[PDB]
Amino acid sequence: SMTKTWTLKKHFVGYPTNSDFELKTSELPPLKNGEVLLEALFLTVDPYMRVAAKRLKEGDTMMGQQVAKVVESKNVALPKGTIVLASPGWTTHSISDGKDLEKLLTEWPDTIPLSLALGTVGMPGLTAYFGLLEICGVKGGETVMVNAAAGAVGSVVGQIAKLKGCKVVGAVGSDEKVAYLQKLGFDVVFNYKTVESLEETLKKASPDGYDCYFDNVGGEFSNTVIGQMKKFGRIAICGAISTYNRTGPLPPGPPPEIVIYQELRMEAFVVYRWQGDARQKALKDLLKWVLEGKIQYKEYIIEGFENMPAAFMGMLKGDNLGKTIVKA
Amino acid sequence: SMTKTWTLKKHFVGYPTNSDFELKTSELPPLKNGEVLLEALFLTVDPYMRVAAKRLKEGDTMMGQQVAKVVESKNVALPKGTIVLASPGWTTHSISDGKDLEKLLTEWPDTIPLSLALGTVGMPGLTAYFGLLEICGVKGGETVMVNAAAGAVGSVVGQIAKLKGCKVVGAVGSDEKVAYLQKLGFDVVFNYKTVESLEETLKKASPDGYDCYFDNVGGEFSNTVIGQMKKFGRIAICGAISTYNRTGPLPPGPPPEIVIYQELRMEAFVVYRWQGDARQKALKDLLKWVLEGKIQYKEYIIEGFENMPAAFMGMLKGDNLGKTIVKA
Repeated sequence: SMTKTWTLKKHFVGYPTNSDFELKTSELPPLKNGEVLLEALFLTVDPYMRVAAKRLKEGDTMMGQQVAKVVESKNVALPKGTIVLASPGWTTHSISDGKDLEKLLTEWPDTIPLSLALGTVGMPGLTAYFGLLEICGVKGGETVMVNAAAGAVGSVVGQIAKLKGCKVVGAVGSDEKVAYLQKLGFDVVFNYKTVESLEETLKKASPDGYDCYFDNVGGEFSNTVIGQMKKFGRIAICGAISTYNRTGPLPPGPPPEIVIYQELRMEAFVVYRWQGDARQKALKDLLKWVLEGKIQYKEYIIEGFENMPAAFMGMLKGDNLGKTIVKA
Repeated sequence: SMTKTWTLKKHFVGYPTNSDFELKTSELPPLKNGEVLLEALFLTVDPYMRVAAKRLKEGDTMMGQQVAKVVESKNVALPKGTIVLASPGWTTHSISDGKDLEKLLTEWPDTIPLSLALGTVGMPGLTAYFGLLEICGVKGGETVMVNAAAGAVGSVVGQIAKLKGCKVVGAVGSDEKVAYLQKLGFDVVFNYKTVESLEETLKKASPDGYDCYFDNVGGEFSNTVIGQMKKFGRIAICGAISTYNRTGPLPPGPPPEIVIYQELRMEAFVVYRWQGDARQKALKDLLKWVLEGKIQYKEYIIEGFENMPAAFMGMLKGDNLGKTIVKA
């Protein structure tokens, strides 16, 4: 089959632009025994791609995950029709020998979109699950501050927090995202771009401070939040998207005198640390919570593979309510 | 009784200067029942005073600890002659009701200087004890990076690490301090002020990276050290002295992408968290290790109460080998 592929023509400077991407067509080689041919059904764009793209050489395929269907098979375990998760990058077709492939949960129902395996019941949901439950170690009754709270990770973080008996304070980048999270049952939601004083807004959202901080943004926003952590407060360091598209130098680090006096524990993590029984258990919990109504989901489906860079840039700018997904 | 007292005349701007301090004489009231009159024998000056002094109002007494002798007693538990640790600030005499007082270890011998209870077998030694053994959680075989390594805290950290079976790499601020730490048994010691590249020196000191980082300095030094932490490395955040006397804005924070990829655990602490049985047990371990020779000690005794500001400023600027102590 003929395949389409998005490649990094020029390393990003600040935010990506259309000129930074280049579409290339290629013919795929024939299948050898044991291999399968995968047709992409849904591809994801995620903030981490902005950082990962710096490690690429110009001309390389952009990295990313997809839900795909086996359309040609010489592997009996993966017959035609099998749905899998694969990470060949931003490409419409690929060949795999089956080792780097994951099948969906065997209990996956036909009533939830297949693309949820890239969002709330996929990598972002697992990031929220372990970052909140093990790094922050929330145990109930605490107050959690989560930013980028309408994103793929943040929205799952807040909903798990509510389901564990927590107060949740969410910061988002648009008025539409404020309304969306209020429907979900977030205690406080505010638009960090428009508030008069971020420090006063956080103080009013939790005058006694915050037990936990699920941090996706970093930068100066996290310096202000660190000034309102309770003593022995815990910060889960997940991402720093406010810094990824920076053109200048990094902002000042968190004020060390506040950090010491409050004796904060700040641990970073990557979702891929958890595997095996622990990972399967978390995925099942995510699916159960979705079907019970305890976790709601929202998607922003963009049609057309060659619109993928536009989907990535819009996601980077906070312009899309719900998980940005490209339908092939 | 008459007392002398050093007070903060003007909040420090950068490093302190002489005009920021003011000496005042006053007469103390008579003792009420249950109270004692304490005469200072040894007073300590410590880096934390630079930060703590910012919370004072002008005219307040400078904070600090001292070894003192009861010269008048209406308190049955604390008769005349009793030696105690007390924290009335930079004063030659004070009155206490006994509740904020600490008694010496009953196993404290007369063969070691009394002033050691303010240094290696006092608060700085306890800071090293808990920061290294519980925050970093060293278990033997690890490689520890310690800065301000010839100071009261840093020097104890390295020596405890050696007796626990660890490699220690110490950074100090003077050539005289380099010889001192090699005599104590540090694996690598270097003068961070004079090396051509801090990054290259740390790499040659430990090509495998560092399991633990006992951080007293903060700032850019810690950004470089963070770039050489092993995966899941632990940082004990004790102080940031490179920042206490800062006049401009804070330097850039550690690169969040390195922090996340390495999944570092960075926890701050204050020595006063540990009290009761735990504190006395650690003190007994410090005294025992001192008496066994496993922990060596050095003091820089400055005579005269009226020299306390000069002793404090010299300590802040790195001009003193060993624990700075003022003999009244």
